[PDB]
Amino acid sequence: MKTPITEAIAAADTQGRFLSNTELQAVNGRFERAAASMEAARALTNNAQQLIDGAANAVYQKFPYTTQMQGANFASDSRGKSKCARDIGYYLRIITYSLVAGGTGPLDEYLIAGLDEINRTFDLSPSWYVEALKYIKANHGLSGQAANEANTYIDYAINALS
Amino acid sequence: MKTPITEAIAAADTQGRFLSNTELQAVNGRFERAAASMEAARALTNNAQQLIDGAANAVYQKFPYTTQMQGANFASDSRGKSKCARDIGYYLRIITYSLVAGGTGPLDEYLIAGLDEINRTFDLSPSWYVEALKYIKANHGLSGQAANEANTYIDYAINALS
Amino acid sequence: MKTPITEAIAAADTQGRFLSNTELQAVNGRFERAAASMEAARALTNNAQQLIDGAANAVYQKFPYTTQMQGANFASDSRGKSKCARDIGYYLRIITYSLVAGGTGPLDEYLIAGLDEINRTFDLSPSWYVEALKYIKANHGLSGQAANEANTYIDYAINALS
Amino acid sequence: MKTPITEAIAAADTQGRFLSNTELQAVNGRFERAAASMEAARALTNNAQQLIDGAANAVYQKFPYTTQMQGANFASDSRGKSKCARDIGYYLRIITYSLVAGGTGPLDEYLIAGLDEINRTFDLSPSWYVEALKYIKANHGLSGQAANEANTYIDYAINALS
Amino acid sequence: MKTPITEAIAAADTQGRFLSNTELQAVNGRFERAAASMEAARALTNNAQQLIDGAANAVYQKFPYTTQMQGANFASDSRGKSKCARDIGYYLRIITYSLVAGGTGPLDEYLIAGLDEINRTFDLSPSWYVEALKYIKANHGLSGQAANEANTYIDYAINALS
Amino acid sequence: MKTPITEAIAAADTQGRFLSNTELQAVNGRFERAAASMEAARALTNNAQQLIDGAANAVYQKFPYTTQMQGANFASDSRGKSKCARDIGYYLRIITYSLVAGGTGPLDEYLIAGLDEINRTFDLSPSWYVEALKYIKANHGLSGQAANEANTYIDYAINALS
Amino acid sequence: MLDAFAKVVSQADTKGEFLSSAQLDALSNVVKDGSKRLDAVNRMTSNASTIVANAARSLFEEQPQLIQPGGNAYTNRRMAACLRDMEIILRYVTYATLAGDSSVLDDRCLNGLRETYQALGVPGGSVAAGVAKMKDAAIAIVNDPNGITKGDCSALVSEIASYFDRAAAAVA
Amino acid sequence: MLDAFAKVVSQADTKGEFLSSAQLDALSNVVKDGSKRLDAVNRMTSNASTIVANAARSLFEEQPQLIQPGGNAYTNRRMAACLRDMEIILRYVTYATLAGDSSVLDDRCLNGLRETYQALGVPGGSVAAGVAKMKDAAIAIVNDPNGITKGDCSALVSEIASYFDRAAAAVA
Amino acid sequence: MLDAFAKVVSQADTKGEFLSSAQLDALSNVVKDGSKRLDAVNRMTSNASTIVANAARSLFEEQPQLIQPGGNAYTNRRMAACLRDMEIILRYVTYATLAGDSSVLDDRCLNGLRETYQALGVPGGSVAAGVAKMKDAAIAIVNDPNGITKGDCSALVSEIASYFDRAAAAVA
Amino acid sequence: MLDAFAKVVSQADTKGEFLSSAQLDALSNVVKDGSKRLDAVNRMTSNASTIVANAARSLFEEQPQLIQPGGNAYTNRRMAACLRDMEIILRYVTYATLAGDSSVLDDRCLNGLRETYQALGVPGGSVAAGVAKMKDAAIAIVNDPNGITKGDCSALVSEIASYFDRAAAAVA
Amino acid sequence: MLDAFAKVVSQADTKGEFLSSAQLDALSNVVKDGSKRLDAVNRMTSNASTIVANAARSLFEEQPQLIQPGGNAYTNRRMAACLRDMEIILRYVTYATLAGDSSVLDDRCLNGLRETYQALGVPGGSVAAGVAKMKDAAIAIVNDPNGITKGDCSALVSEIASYFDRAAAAVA
Amino acid sequence: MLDAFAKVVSQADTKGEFLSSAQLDALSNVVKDGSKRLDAVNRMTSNASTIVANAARSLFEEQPQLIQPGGNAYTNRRMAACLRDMEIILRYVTYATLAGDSSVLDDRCLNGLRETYQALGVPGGSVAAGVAKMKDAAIAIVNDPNGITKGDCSALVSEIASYFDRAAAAVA
Ligand SMILES: *[C@@H](C)[C@H]1/C(=C/c2[nH]c(/C=C3N=C(/C=C4\NC(=O)C(CC)=C4C)C(C)=C\3CCC(=O)O)c(CCC(=O)O)c2C)NC(=O)[C@@H]1C
Repeated sequence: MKTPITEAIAAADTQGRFLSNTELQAVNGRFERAAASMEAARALTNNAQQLIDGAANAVYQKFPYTTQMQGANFASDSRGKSKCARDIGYYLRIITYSLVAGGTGPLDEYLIAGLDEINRTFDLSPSWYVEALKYIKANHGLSGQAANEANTYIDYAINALS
Repeated sequence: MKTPITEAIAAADTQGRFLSNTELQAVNGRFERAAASMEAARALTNNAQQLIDGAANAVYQKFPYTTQMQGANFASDSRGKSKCARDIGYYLRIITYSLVAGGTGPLDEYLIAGLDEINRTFDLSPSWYVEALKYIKANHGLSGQAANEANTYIDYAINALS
Repeated sequence: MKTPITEAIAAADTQGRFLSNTELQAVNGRFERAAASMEAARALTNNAQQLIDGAANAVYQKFPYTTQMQGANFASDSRGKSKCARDIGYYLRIITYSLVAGGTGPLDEYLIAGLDEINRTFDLSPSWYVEALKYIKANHGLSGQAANEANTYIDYAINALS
Repeated sequence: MKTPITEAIAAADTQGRFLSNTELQAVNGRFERAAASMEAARALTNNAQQLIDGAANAVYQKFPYTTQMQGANFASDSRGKSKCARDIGYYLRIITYSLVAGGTGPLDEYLIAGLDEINRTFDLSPSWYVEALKYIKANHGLSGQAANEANTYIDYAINALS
Repeated sequence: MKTPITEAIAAADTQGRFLSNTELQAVNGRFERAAASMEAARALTNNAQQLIDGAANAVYQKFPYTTQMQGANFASDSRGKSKCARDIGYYLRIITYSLVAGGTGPLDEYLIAGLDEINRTFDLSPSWYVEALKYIKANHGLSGQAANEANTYIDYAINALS
Repeated sequence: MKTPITEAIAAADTQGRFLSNTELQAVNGRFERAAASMEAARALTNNAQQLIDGAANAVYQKFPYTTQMQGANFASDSRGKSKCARDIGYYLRIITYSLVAGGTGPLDEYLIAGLDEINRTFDLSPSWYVEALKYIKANHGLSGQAANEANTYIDYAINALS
Repeated sequence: MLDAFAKVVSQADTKGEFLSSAQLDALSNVVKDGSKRLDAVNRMTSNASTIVANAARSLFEEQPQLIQPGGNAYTNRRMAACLRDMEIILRYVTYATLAGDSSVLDDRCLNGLRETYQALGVPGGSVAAGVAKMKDAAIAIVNDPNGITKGDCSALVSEIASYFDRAAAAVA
Repeated sequence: MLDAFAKVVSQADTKGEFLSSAQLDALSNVVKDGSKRLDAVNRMTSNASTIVANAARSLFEEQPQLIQPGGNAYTNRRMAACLRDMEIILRYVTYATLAGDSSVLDDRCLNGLRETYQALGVPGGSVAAGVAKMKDAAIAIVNDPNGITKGDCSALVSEIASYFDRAAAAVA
Repeated sequence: MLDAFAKVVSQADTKGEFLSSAQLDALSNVVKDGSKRLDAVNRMTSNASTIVANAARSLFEEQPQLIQPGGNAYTNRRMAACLRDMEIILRYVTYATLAGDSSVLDDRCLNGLRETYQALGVPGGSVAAGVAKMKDAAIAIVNDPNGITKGDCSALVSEIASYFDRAAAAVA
Repeated sequence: MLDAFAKVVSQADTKGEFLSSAQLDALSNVVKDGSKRLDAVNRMTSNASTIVANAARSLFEEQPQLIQPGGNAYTNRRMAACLRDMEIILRYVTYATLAGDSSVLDDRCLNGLRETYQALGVPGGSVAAGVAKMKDAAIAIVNDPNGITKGDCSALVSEIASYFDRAAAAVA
Repeated sequence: MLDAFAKVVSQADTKGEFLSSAQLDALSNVVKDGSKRLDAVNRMTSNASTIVANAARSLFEEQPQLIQPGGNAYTNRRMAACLRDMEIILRYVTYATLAGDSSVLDDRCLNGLRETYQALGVPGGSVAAGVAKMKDAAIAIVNDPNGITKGDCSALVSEIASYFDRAAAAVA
Repeated sequence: MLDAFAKVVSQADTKGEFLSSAQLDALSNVVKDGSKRLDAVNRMTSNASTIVANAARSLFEEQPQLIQPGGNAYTNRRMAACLRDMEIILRYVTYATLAGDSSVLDDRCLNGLRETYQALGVPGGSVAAGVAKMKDAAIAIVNDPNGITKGDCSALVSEIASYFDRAAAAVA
């Protein structure tokens, strides 16, 4: 899993060498940033249900056909609404994982790898999830560098869908 | 040249990726460490001639044959003494480069690559340069993290000679 | 470009051999089938404008939000409707090329390669183009093996979008 | 084994794709040619002993030394005559296999691979087998496309010996 | 060109190392064999025309169909007899080159590479050349180790034809 | 193990071919040289202990600091003197192996591979062993090509240390 | 790889025999029914995306443990691998249908697949359930009389079903 | 490649000299301004998809000959290549921004690109127009006073603009 | 590579146009003469060994300096390479004949062959003479009325001759 | 590989759960003690040559059969391989110390090492003895109170000791 | 690989011993008989084609089931492989004869060959019968008193026979 | 590559001629002087380290700008490359001496080296000066009358000198 620590070790290991002071500085940078990352993770976790429900309603109001049209890929029935809220919770949960790990590893491994294939196969529009992520960005209530950390990983997911 | 910044870019470029916060945290780690690194670099530079002259004397006293035996690899004449003091100055100067760059890049590129070949070809004993480096470590007069920085790169050079 | 003839030649060339009856039989099969393929290509060409405009309006009727929602990816203005009719004409024209060439080469090279990347970047829904292709399949007016030829390449494009 | 059908599947499989109409036309071409190929196969099979005996006689008359010189590679005794008639029967039988399979596969796998090695090792002259094949071509009694099919595979064997 | 000297150099060069006594011994072995090799080379050269004429006549005597049968590959006319005597002279000349060079290099490069292809393409029987070589072995008049040298390269060519 | 015989076999085996006269001459060169090589091996073996004792004393006399300086890498106590005489005996014994095998194989495999790593890791100076080898060259008492054989392999080890 | 014709040829070569009149008759009937075989392959291929997607969806509805967190098909990378496997098996079934012989399916797809799934922890029994769903959908598509010249495809349908069943048995 | 620190070190080594007190002061100032540099890289990276897509869309609106049939960016494969080139140039510009030195952009992206485009027939002048559009969008994003501590980034912005201008000049 | 059909399609795509009735009629004529085209390929292929060997023999008879010691085709290795080149050129000419387009011959055989021959010292003019001999033999074989349904292959023969001439011109 | 943070994430994802307040508090303590962890890695790395050499020397003193002729570490090539193994194990122990997790050590160094040693004839029990000597030396270096801010590193030291013990148990 | 000299050296090195005067005398006798050894290798090599062909012919005469249709050496591809195996085994026997040691034959030819044949279905007992025929022919050629200085080669002939017997035992 | 014998053979084959009695005599003289040639190669090889080291030391003493900071041989990596080039050229000179022909030196060392040095910025004139120093040392070693049977090696020394001069001219 990609974290600043595993990335430093992989760099040294590729080269058959001990960790050098370059890699140790990188890990200390991760330790100093962790206070902001963990503040964001706690706030997103504590408000997770409201963020998920609000994000889903944002998508339904931006794309009202998703609650109107018949289809296994749509949220016009309880099955589809449950699928959608589930997916949005996956995004939020794995974003908090990335904040805790200090890198994109969790998003890369658990969600982004295979993302395009899944959206094509099940006819899910990436624009739906971009809108959900924009809602979370606008409503997490963070400021300072904790907001910077949350927005960086939200924007990372948006770019993967764009 | 291997620095924390070029190492961050190389990691992203190998994967065809934009930089992520995994790498930006690494670079901020280098920024936070720079104050200690630059304090060490300034002290070693300001006292360079005295460190070089003292280190050379320390080697001559530990290995008296190096000022007596008349081969080209020894310092029995002014030519060999000038070569030796030059070499020790190279070590000290490139150590300050590594402190300023924030990584082993300068030592790796300018000195350590080919080092074993050169010491074998010209019949130079690695133990001579280890003794010079131990003198520098014992006499740079630093404390705190500035000494940590200086000693880390001195020890890096000693390990390359061992 | 992949045709039954170029595939036959490529098969022999990869093995550094002359063509055998194994490949000449395949090319004769292509010659036999050309009557059905060309009947389809002529009918689609002769009715192209009617099919293109009908297919575009079939998309607008299935997905009315594409004519309501504002944004560069939608057909709520004259610019967007012209883009959409243009795209559908591209599909139909390149399908006729595939019929004439007797293979998927034209669709593979001119349209399908890069298709997923383009739909993601420009926020275009594959379901829109599937619906246009379904309309063309339902309205080309062909029968027999000419209809089989037309539908095989239409379905090939639908699967590439799915 | 190389047939028009296995070639079609191999082409799709090497590209990791479903069969397309490009390959199905190839297989239909094989189906349409089968009538002529099977007609030739039956005619050669039902006249096989007469063709084999006549071909062997044709070789012995063209190359009289083969029935006189007493080495193991020649047919001066019943042992060598039996080997020779056996070999000619191998050619004819495997030619009928190629007609039935619709491709050179049986000739390539059962006879031609290793052929040069064997003729060199056992000191057998390719010209002997060319003459036997020329006899079969001159005496199969076929017409039309059945003759074309038989002659194509006989000529394929002649080229492998030349 | 493969000689004991060029293989010694190639062995060192493949390994990026200076020549050792491992290779110098090989070259001295070539020097000590040269007395026998050159004795053979001078005798074959001094008797070349009589050996070539006798070998050609020996081939025709063993295989008299070669002076009887019509065809560009046979010696039934002045043109074919000149081709045959020319070929046999090539064998003898290049055998003397191999004796002089101390290795199979000249035979390998000038004659054996592509030999099988040529005999097949032009319908030349390897057995003809084997008989020419057997005549030369039986009539070069050499004794002792000079005969051993000549017969070793003659047998080398016979094996290349078998 | 590299000998003139295994090199000859390796050359043939790399090309998948029988041994040729090119290689048999090389092996005879090894057989002829063995008279000198084995004479050298017997003389070094018969005088092995006097040569080892004398070489060790010659190293100490040239580099008397090795009997004086404290450290595990020096011969300033009984343990270090025993290690040094052991090492010198290894060099002499493996030199006799190379003479017996007619090649550098034993020196390459038993001593030279990893030599630089060991001298660096254990802080052993190559110049010490060069002086031991120069003593052996000056004192083996051989003449003629037997002396040439001994001195060639002694010089081979000296070059490996230089 | 063998097709129906190469299989009979290979058997006859092992006995050193010309093909018999009955063996030739049987291969001529393969040619006679060849148009129906081409339709069957075209129809499965032309519907491959929906065959895979509908079978996968139904499998996950019946077996939600496959897609809950910790499940074998949870995360998009593992779901993508699962959908790929369904498409791969369908692809090689269509290859075997064109060939009239299972050798390509056995040799390039099924041989070693059970061992591969066991090393990975893929539930082979659940894969077999998905394969059976693709079978039922593909057969319904092949054997639909609309939009095709009417005739009997029952022997071809049984052959195709046997290839699906062979794939399911290779992983269950 | 070189960053801002390796750049000074390499020049000093060629002269065989320790860094001067003034050179250390200048490098210390690079460190002090480092947080703003990280913001600029993060902001450009976090908006990469829209920077590329909006610039590409505007380029094609202004130059419809690029996308009409026969145009260099016609067909989805060539359009995908064109979009990829835009993203590549932006990517290497953000690398240069992190390094504070253009070497990674020159050595790994721009060197030989004009000759590559000439062999292909890619209109380099049109690429340069697209690069200029990405520049304007990226600078506006970096300069946005919302959601960041207010301060002076004008030197950084001029440096970033110079990297974009360097890329456009390499292909025009 | 292109065949006759792909060539017309490629030209139409560059213009963004459907094929015209005249273009479709022309391609229908390629189909209508397809059986003759298959005969031409089968006949050249079935006589490939004699076409090459007879042409090489005649070339060396006219140009003995090619095979005398020191000649370009002297030694069996160089003679084998020379015979191989004749076979290669004939092979790609038969490919172009099947395709009804010279692109495969131009792209995979003739492009850069002159420069290859100049670097090696192969006499390209002598290669061209051998190619012309293969042309004359192949045309006589293709256009032999024995053992074939009688008809007019003159247009096909002219096309085949143009491919041989194109090969000879690429090396002369 | 996993570090201490990735390990907790991986377990939470398998359960489909957000991290609890307690799990976040625990990881914040890993960060709080991070400077000590960096000191431990730096101190072991900065003394790696002497840690390896002193342990190897002591091992050969206790087990002279390893270096006598016919011994597993006799000849300079096998001695160099033995020294390399000691360095490799120490290197991966320092990796695990930085990560706060043994996974990189287990996955890349220890897994399969016993069977490798058995195939080669390397005495793994003797390797384990060397590893234990490196452990004792490394711990004394990490615990050295000179030249460092005074504090408690006992939990860190126990963690490092467990990595050494894990390596020795994997080869014995 | 080892030759006769390297084998003694390797055994001595394992014991840390100089070669004894008796070991040196034994190797001097290998040198003394070296000319006879070279003749034996030259004679087998110079007759390699007939040794292989005559042994194969005799084997197939005695075991016609090997070449009848369905037999392991039926078809020219399998016959070529069989003849190749005979040549390979003879080749490595001549290598061992030059070396005075079986290591090259064991390491590069015989080790794993039984298992290779068993996986393929090659009848190893029949290969062993072919090897024994090559042995008898090769020994008769080596022992031929014509055209050579008369002397005793019995020890060398026994050694050569032992290598052939080793190969036959490795595949039976 | 060619040795002295292969060069004469190659020239004769180009003319299709047997070697003349004078050419055989000349090659017999190469054999006659072979012992001296072996001594020359052994002597240069046995002193290779000092030949390279002494020539490099003298070159740097005469041209200090090569090793001062900024110089082409400054830093240990470039110095190692420079020493390697000296050893490479000496190695190929000894090869040419063994072969009695410069072809291996020209083909594998000298051809294209001048262009290599110009692209890198290596001062070829300084390399030539180092090569001439190796020449003088190697010649003195070859002509040293101590420890060798006394005789005339003047023609061999002139040949060796010509190879060194050839290398120096190739880089200057
Ligand atoms: C010009 C680009 C705009 C701007 C820049 C600006 N930023 C800051 C202050 C901070 N920026 C950061 C960002 C990071 N630190 C890291 O380690 C990482 C990677 C994970 C990032 C992205 C931080 C931590 C600070 C300090 C805390 C804070 O929020 O202030 C400043 C302040 C001056 C300074 O150098 O600290 C400025 C000026 N401000 C503008 O107005 C421009 C639009």
